[PDB]
Amino acid sequence: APEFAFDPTDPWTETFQRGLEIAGLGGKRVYEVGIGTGINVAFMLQICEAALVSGSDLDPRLAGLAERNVRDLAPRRADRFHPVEGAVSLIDTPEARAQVGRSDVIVGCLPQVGEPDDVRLRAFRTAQAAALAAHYYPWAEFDSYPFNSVGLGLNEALLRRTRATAPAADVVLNFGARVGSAVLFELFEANGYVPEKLHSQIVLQHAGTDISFFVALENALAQREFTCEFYGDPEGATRLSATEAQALVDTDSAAEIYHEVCVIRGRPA
Amino acid sequence: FAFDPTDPWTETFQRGLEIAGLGGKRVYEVGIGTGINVAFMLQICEAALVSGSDLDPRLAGLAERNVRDLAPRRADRFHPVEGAVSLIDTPEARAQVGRSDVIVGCLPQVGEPDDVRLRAFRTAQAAALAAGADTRDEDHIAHYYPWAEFDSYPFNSVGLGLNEALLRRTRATAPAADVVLNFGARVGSAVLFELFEANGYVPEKLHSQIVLQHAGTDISFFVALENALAQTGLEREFTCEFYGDPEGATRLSATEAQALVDTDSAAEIYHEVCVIRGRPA
Amino acid sequence: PHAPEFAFDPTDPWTETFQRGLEIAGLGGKRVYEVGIGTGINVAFMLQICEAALVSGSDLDPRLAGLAERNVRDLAPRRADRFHPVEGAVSLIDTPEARAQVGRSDVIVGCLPQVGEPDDVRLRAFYYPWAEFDSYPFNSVGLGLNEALLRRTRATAPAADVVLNFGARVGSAVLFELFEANGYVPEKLHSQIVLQHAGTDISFFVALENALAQTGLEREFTCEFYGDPEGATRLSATEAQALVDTDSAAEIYHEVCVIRGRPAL
Ligand SMILES: C[S@@+](CC[C@H](N)C(=O)[O-])C[C@H]1O[C@@H](n2cnc3c(N)ncnc32)[C@H](O)[C@@H]1O
Ligand SMILES: C[S@@+](CC[C@H](N)C(=O)[O-])C[C@H]1O[C@@H](n2cnc3c(N)ncnc32)[C@H](O)[C@@H]1O
Ligand SMILES: C[S@@+](CC[C@H](N)C(=O)[O-])C[C@H]1O[C@@H](n2cnc3c(N)ncnc32)[C@H](O)[C@@H]1O
Repeated sequence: APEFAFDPTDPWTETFQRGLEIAGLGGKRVYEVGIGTGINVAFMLQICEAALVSGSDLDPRLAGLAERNVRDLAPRRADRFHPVEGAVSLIDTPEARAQVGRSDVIVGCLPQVGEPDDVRLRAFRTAQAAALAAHYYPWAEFDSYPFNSVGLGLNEALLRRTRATAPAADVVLNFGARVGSAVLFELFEANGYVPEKLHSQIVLQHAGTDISFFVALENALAQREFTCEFYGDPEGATRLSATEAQALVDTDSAAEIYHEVCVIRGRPA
Repeated sequence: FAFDPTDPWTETFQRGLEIAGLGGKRVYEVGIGTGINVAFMLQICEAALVSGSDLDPRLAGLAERNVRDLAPRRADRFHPVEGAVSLIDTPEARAQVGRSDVIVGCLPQVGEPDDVRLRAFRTAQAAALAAGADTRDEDHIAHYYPWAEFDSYPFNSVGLGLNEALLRRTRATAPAADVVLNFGARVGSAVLFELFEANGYVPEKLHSQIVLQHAGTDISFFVALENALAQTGLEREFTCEFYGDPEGATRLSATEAQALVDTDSAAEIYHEVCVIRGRPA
Repeated sequence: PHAPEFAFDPTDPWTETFQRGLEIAGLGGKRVYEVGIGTGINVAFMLQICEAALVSGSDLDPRLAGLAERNVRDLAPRRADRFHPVEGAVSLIDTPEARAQVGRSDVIVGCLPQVGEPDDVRLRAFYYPWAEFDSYPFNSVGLGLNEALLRRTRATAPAADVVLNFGARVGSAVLFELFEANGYVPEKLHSQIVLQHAGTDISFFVALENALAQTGLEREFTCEFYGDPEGATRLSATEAQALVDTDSAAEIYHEVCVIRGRPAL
């Protein structure tokens, strides 16, 4: 796969697309939870050579626009994109579940604590500008889930559904990794899946990003000590806890703070 | 057959069961009590077979007599499981649940009517009197009705730990069976649906009714839900579903609801009760 | 068929309880996997006393599989050929090798870390993964690591029994719910009253008694301690701390018990 194809403006999407390539979707039927404006669908179809891509989104206008972008960005593969229409939260319509049940791989880069602070505004404008062009939501809470203790409730809710509807399907998801890979792997093991980390990158966190959640979390987990994972350099050589990274920023407003993003595949037994 | 407008929670449950499509099915009810729902499911719903159990060991025998009177024709077709059965936690109960197409229940939950235990007490001793026994006041279950072991459940945070506990058991023991449960909906329909989705079931709301909550009902539990933080310690949006009118047109938060009763202690406050069927994939 | 009293561990009442439950479990002729093999004594016990057909297992520390192998060979030479440990640093069963073995096992067994374990077990002299299991619903009673194992055993070996050793200060209703919440029908195979080491911290259990329910909201809950060794006189966790306060050397007891979780099935 060539370098040009991975999103060059958003490291999270880039991390997610380099992992989808490594996942090996060629000839498979894939389902994307949260297609948005379909750029990832175009990528999976044109670059990963997926046989069939379906998907849905919470906002029901996006399916229309995803199709449009796919026709424009992957015209020779566009006929293989069959979105599920409607306002679909996770996979919660009969239509969505039917297609999920027929999928080999379910993929998603889903809301989570630690996501870029501007991702919602971005997503919203993105819609509009395409929704002709040529406010919700509402991004739910999923507070009941055990792994919402580390900000991953929505991702756990999806795994509960995937296991039930498509028990033999892989599930490939993108994650901020400040809580560490043991926690990330536990999310999958708790829910019937063997995790494999397909890919990871050190990414720059936007200036002014609030990391108070991660500082509080690592205070709560000490008894060996648990520490959140941040980095002081883009090579990820200088390690920092949430507390040290916040301390750095308290001093120098312009301090560069880095963290990992990584794609993990869950595979059932 | 009258519905008894005195007990809207039960009326909602039974209307839901009628809609669940139990005809020719084999049903297990968790918490049979004196068997009124059993008789309803046999006589009105036309279930092929009904079984069930109760935490109070004295109720299966009493329920057995009672359905005989209530539904003399099809009073067999009812085979209760004996003993003090919590949820379905005996080998006889599990064996019957494994053979059932549908498990139904109107189970203890935060937000249940405050007079629910007194009503069950009175219903049992009424039943024992119709059966011809002049008994002592031994128609009340004592400690057990435990809550502690259900406290760890994710959905215990919204008062439904016991219901989630049941879903863990029904999925394992009868992976193909529907589970049809009655709920007070003060915590919201979306939360009630997540209870099923989180545990392997696709929920469908069979029936719902707006019901008036008793004047002295404390609702600070639901107010606290609206002020609590997420598990993350970050602020959370959470709005409970109350209403101001018996048609359910005026919506009210728990905070809003508690304001009115602070203003006018006599104010009427309503909420939804709904029957939700969980269906496995 | 004499009771093999000689064979049970005389040194550790927790291990003694485990082994007594393991003989009651009926492992004869079966394929058994032990999480946390340690030195291998339990394996030797299961081979030589329980007549397991085959035994495998793993430990978090990769230098212990070899040591276990050594002691199984020295303690059960004529059965040690039935021991096939999984090498490597294996947390729970989280390698492909471990997983393949578990999937072929009739029974998974373990005496796993948990809040309330003796303070000295940690020391070796021969946890540590822990934070990742903080989110489990039963970590509220200090059993999150055990809950994590039950999530894996159900998925990897949905037909296998799981036999686990437990301190029962939180009481048997809670211990049984850990299994019922996770797809297993529990059965208490064996239990004993043990003496907790003078000076053991039970702040955790006192906190459980003074806690508002998750709701929450009132919660009436009492831990199970004992004042004697026959478990005749009951004590709450608060009452037990109170005594340790009155006496530095007050003797405090609690139950240890072995529970088998059987899928249903
Ligand atoms: C902006 S992305 C999530 C952020 C993530 N950190 C990232 O960079 O990819 C959100 C997309 O997923 C969709 N989405 C959000 N919540 C969803 C849900 N619960 N179910 C399905 N789609 C959802 C949104 O409509 C939007 O198209
Ligand atoms: C307690 S009521 C609840 C009724 C429901 N809230 C309503 O308002 O209509 C239902 C029956 O369940 C029984 N019950 C209570 N706890 C139980 C448990 N853990 N397992 C089984 N049955 C139980 C009670 O004896 C009673 O007979
Ligand atoms: C802490 S000791 C057992 C504590 C237990 N409560 C007791 O009283 O015996 C755990 C044994 O299992 C192993 N072990 C500890 N944590 C483990 C883990 N996360 N996965 C697999 N084995 C583990 C250790 O090497 C040790 O051999």
